[PDB]
Amino acid sequence: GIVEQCCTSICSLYQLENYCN
Amino acid sequence: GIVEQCCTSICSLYQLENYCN
Amino acid sequence: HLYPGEVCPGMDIRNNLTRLHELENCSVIEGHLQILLMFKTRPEDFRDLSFPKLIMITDYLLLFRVYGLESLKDLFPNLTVIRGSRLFFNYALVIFEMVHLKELGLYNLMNITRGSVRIEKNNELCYLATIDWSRILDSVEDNYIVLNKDDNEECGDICPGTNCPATQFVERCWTHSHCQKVCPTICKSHGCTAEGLCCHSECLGNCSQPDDPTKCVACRNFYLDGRCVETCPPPYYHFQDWRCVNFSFCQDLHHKCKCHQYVIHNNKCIPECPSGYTMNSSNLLCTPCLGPCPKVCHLLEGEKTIDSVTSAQELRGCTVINGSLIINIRGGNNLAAELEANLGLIEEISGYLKIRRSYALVSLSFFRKLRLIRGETLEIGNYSFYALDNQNLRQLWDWSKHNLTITQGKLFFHYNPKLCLSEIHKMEEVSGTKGRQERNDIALKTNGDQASCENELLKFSYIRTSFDKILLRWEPYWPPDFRDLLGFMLFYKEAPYQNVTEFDGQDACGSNSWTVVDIDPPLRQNHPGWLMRGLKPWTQYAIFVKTLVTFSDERRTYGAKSDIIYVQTDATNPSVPLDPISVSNSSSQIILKWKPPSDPNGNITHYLVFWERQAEDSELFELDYCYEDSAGECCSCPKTDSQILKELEESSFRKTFEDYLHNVVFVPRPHRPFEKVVNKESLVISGLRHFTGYRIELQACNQDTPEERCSVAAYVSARTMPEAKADDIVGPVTHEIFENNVVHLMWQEPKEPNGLIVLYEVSYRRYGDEELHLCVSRKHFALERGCRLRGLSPGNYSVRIRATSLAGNGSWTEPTYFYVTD
Amino acid sequence: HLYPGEVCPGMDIRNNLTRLHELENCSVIEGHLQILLMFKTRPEDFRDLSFPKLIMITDYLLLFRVYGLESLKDLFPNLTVIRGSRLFFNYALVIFEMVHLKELGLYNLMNITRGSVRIEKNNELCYLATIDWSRILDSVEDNYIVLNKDDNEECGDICPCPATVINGQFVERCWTHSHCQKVCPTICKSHGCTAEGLCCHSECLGNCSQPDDPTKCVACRNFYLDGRCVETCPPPYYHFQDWRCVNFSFCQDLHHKCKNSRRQGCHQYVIHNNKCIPECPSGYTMNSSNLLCTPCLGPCPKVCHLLEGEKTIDSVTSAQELRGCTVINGSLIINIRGGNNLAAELEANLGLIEEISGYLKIRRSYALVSLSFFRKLRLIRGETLEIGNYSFYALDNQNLRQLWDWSKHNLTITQGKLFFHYNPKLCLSEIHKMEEVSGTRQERNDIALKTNGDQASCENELLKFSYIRTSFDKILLRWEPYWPPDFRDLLGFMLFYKEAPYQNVTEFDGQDACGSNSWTVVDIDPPLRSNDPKSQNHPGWLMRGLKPWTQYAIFVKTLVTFSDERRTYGAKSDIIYVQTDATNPSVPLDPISVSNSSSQIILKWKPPSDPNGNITHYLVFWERQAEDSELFELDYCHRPFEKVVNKESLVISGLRHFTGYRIELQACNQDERCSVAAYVSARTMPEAKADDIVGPVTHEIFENNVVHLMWQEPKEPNGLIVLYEVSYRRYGDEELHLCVSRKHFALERGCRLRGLSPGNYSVRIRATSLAGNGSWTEPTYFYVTD
Amino acid sequence: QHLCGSHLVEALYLVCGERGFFY
Amino acid sequence: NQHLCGSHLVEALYLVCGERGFFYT
Repeated sequence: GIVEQCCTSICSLYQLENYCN
Repeated sequence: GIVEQCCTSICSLYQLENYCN
Repeated sequence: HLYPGEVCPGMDIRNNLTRLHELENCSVIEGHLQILLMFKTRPEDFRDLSFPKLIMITDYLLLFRVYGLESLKDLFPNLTVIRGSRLFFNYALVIFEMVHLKELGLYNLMNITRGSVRIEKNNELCYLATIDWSRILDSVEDNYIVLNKDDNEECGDICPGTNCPATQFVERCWTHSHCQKVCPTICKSHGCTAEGLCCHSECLGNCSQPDDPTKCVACRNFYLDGRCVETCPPPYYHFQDWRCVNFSFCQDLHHKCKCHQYVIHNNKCIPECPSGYTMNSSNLLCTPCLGPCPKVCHLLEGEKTIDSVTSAQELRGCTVINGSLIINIRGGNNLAAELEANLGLIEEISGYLKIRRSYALVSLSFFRKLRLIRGETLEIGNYSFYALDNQNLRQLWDWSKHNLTITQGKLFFHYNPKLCLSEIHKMEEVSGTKGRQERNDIALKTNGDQASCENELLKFSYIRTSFDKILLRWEPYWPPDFRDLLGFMLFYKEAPYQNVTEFDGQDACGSNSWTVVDIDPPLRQNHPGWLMRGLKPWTQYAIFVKTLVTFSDERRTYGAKSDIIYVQTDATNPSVPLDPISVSNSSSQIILKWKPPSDPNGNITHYLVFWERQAEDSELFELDYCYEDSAGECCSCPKTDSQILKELEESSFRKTFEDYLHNVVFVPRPHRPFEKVVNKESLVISGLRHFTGYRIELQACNQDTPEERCSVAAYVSARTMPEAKADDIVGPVTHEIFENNVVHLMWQEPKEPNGLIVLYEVSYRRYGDEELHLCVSRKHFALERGCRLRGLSPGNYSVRIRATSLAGNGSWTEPTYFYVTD
Repeated sequence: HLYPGEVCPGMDIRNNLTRLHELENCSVIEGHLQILLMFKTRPEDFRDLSFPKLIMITDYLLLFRVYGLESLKDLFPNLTVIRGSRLFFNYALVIFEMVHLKELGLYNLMNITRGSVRIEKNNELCYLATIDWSRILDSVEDNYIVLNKDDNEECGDICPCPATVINGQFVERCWTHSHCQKVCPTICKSHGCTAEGLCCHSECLGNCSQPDDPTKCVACRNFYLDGRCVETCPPPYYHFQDWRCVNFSFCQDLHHKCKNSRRQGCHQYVIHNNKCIPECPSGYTMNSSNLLCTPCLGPCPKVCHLLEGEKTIDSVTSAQELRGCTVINGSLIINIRGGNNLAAELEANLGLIEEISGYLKIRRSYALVSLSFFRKLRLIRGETLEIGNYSFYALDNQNLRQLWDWSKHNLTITQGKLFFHYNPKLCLSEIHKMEEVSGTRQERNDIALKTNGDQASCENELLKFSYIRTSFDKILLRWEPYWPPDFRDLLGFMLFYKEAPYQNVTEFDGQDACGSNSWTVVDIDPPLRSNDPKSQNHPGWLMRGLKPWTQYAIFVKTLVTFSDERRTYGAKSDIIYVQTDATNPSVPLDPISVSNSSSQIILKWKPPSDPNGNITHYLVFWERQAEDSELFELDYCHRPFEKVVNKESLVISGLRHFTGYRIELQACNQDERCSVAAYVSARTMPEAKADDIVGPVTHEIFENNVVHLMWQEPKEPNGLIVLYEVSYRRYGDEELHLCVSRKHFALERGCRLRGLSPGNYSVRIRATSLAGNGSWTEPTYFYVTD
Repeated sequence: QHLCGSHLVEALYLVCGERGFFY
Repeated sequence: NQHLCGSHLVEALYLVCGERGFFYT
């Protein structure tokens, strides 16, 4: 749930890098 | 033209900036 | 009589049949006494008995919904003098909403010094028109006996005699077994026994022996050792304006009940202390006090009720509360202001505090001095605080001015939908109830829901006022989420007042005085703003913005609320003088009158006006004849709330969709005459000519120092009155008589022009002959120097002459005789 | 033919798009298909694409973040129907954030079996008003075209076709510019039709190639078999998703493939209903020695474990996976955003289950008005409970106001409390019934009864007017009382009356609305006693101030305080339509009177202020008048009436010139209740040819020079002849005049001259009528003798 | 009341007075 | 800047990944 973690708090790059592999 | 939306209706500020330079 | 019983403190009678035999051993009542809300007791439960064991009460009386009472002699068959020092409703007697009662018990009560009588809101009560209010107290033009069912004398009343003294209504009475004491009206409040005269003469209410001052239960002048002297001599001091008592006695009076206490002040041994004086118990005298001081206040029996909007219980200055409090104010639709009307001068509540039906206020700023709670007296259910019906409350108190602490008490936070739980936890930590392990009844399934406490203000980034419009832009604002934004809500209305409210003028669909405009969210930038679409020039307006955003199921608000600004439109060219009229007043002078313009556009400096003379063409001379919340309806009412509900559901619908997708898609790692009229509606000119037309320009001006700005011009053409006599024939009428029937006539042009001259009427006649008229045209006269008679008849003819113009009409000049011969 | 291409399973594209090459071989895409997040394209990769394959689809289609797509023919030009078996968030297709679509390329889409249509964030699109969605959709649930600009006719929708009108549009129909919208009979859209419009065989769907032939259709409506869209498939070729025939070989093979794990998330293919399917419905046991579905031996509860013991439903995509189960192993949550009346499609999806191993929570109900979908729930075991130890939760219930029946359907909560909060549409009746049945009983457990039953009626009793009496300004009413077991709780009544032109009135009970739907309410006082059995207790009220000849809807509710009885909510009365009596049909307004000629007067008027009832005639009184025409001194030297039936004008004839008029106007609604007379006056112009001097003038010449004239006044004077302009004159000077007054004319029958000098005199006279005018009579000569 | 002619031009110059406008 | 969600989340992720194909298995 990327929208449940990045639309609740500003996601960092690790949390964005996560859904690329 | 513009008479359709402003002289015959309600023109707000955002749809008023499409006739500027 | 003679006060044969013991002095007791205040008391009350409520819900039982065992408490109806208490006052039978008390003769002086010091404190409050009330009978209210008896629903557990039934009609036949009550008993009837008469006892002469009560002569005085020192506080207000209140009857309220007493079911099953058949007489008022059961508990007050001897009460003669009633007065109080602590007020409730500001009245001394308060019969509010009593029913199932058909007769009173106060045929001895005729002394009323403090407080008035309030007979209102009484259903199924008889004997309210068999009482002489001029006898019990002062006349009825000072007592509100209205809003009842005895204003039309309902019910039949039998008074013995129809013993009863000389006087629905037949005679005066209070009970079927006892008659009212009646005497002349001039007594007023002096009371009387049944003698048809005031008891002694200047007693008050009643006296034991008529014609003796010694026995006056109360008189009109302070009673001292057997007299009713005007004032008390030292060392005695006044006492409720009915007694003289000295210091040692002023002390021993209150010391005997050890209730109410009395203290010497102003030569007044009454139960009061001036503003801000606490007691010292060595004598129970009034002693100075600084800071917050509750001074005198009655709180006996560990509790006090508040069932009025004004009373002398919380306005005395009693800040510290040592008792309990319960609010049951009847009527109205806002307990916010009802509560405020009683505790407006008290900023520190050391007692049982609660609030209901919160409305018109979103934050408490009237309890900014409360910093401690004693809790010595036990509260109902050991709870010192309750919360309920708080649906307009948005904020609690600050923690650097309040500093509250609780040493006894419990918290109950129920039904607080608008308040956010942060303030609730703040209550829990500052008050420190949870810090003492005391049991608290908390209900958060009903709290912290549909709440909002985020009030962030926004500012107008740019403003540009004009004389008929106002442009406004405000800084771009984004809530924690960019998607969560449904536009802005600019709210405005005209307001020259420096004090206006936003609640009246909206929240309805039939009227709207507070016009509302919406604005598209800003570019993701661009400053979101608003531009007026025409307004009255020279007017002041109130404007403010509130951000509208999508709300979640959790009902959390990230809104923003800009403040109100006072922007005043500018002036414009004046309007024309209403109703301009130019009418002649003489033949040489015409006048002009008008009314101020329709739109003044601020202060007026002068009126621009011009005038010129109009002449007459010469051709005229050469021609001959020979729901709603505000006044009116709206033009901007808002959309229906169901529409909002649905658009909101669709918004959140697309949102849920977007999130569902984001989830399933991603997976982590494995010149002309002129005049100036300065502020006047009149105009006068002179030096004009009889029957002459004049045209006059007219305008209105409001500023002339840096420019000439004035209303558009107007014109009126009027002509001064005509001079009718100015057309009489003048000039020597010379006759040239011949013997051949030829007479050369010579009359001169009328004195004044009088405008166009149509012709000259020559009436040459004879007496015994037909009359011969001649129309002398312009050409004829101008060429003949009058006229000539071609052919005539013999005899002395006569010719009356009258020139014809149209300025009114002339008169026939003297008939000029010419003897024609042939 | 029908299916020339290969079959391709569903696929997703979040990588380069060369993958679409597969659409040149396989004419179908089994299951879903998604193209999304294509951030590396420009318009050089979408101007070289065209696929001759893709004729059928079964699930939703995803279009998202596509760069350089200018038409919808760059992916598939020949698609004709989507089975819509599964719906992606209730939408059979979604176009989200399209930055390059300017027109529509596809031209063969004739039918969507299932789903809704959502269009959004396409502000440069064209051709969206010539697609005739009605003829294209037979599963119309909700059309969603928002966040666009083509709604404003960015292009005008003009294109070079039938050009019919079924949408209230007139722009010529076309898919792109030339390709035309296919129009066929409404009975030939569930049976298919060709590209020309020829109807097709009953065994086909959408488009066809040849009319009335299954052999050359496009979409086999029933099934596809050996090249022909046959009605049904012989059992050996089991039915397959009702679109084809499948041999046992395929089924058994898939069964064996799953039976050995070399497949993930697979289900061994068995045959139920003579239809191969990966699993048997609830009530059937798996036959792994026959590869079939068999009746259950003994009881067969299907405890299908949900995802971590919880399953939220907010789309049909989540409700269509609860088949073949009997116990919900886990908790459930329901929420509905938008839409209305969707429960109809949830009863079957929820009527298989009979047990729930978790909680059940409901928020933002927006499509459920009553609970009828479950009729089998009888035991909530609650293996997974709510936070707070609850077995049920309700929140923000606006559309829901009812539950199931409780005399045929029962339930017993074994554990967990009953959370009933912020539900003002839910009658307390059901709340108490289930609180007693389910138990842990009476009184709210944690239930906010204060917020239940607030915006919807919950009254279980009614009232009925015992007496009625109408007037034209009053309406006396009396209805039957309603009493709670407590007699001090009666808070009086609430009389709700509104105006009704025609019956379009329904009872209001707390609905969300504001404006002109509010009823005129008046309070009926509450009893001031505990009730008296010595007389009646019937409530009543005398309305007064009613408008004459008007009908009003009237009913009355009861205000009661909750009592020990659990059915005490008040009582509602029925809407009576009471018309008021008529009065005179209003005083007549605006009397108008104007002459059309000298003999024709015209009278017209505007309709009366308020004709109560119906006008059957306009009674009009009339009379003649006379203009003032008399004066002597001046220096010179019952009455007729008429009626008109529904008319606003009345012509009168037979009136002469120079005559006044008196007019009275009344309006009668009956043949008398008639309005009061109106007062207006008018006159008719005079005649200028009736006042000319008539007859001769005698020049009586004697030797005494006395010409005694003789003349007479006109044949019909107007006003009065105030004078006589006898203008004779001795030649040699201007015209001479003489003031022949009334008395002189009457006495001398004209005028008598005296002392006339010799000479020929010419005399011409004009009648000096006060009204009208005469003419200069013959200027005859007479030579007064010397 | 609508914004055309004088109304329109004034509103235009207000919202856009620092970079021009066109009718 | 606001919360990374909706289209903003995708634009912020494309700055990180989306040039070697989006991860899906």
